[PDB]
Amino acid sequence: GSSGSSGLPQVEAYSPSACSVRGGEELVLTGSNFLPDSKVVFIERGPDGKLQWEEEATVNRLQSNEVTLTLTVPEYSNKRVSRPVQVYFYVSNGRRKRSPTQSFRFLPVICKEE
Repeated sequence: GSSGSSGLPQVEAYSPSACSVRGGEELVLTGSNFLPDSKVVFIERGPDGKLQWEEEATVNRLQSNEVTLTLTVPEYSNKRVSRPVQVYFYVSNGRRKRSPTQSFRFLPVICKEE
């Protein structure tokens, strides 16, 4: 065994690229080195300088796998927004090992609805 990897969670791709502030959708995270205990939490930056957001999202283990992470996009603090918000998320694996933050954004539905 050589110095290759450190059992760290990787994120190849993620879809849908974006979603509505409402969420309540099925988000699939493509990658590898995933664990059945890993968690997916979202974060939000404030006009103060520090970010603080605790929102848990349902995780479907049945769909998720060693190289798959399926969860239910959580609800954004502010839903009645006329403008989209840029947010990020990561995966918690272990104590030191973690995943990189992905560039996400919530689009308003008040105007653009299906």
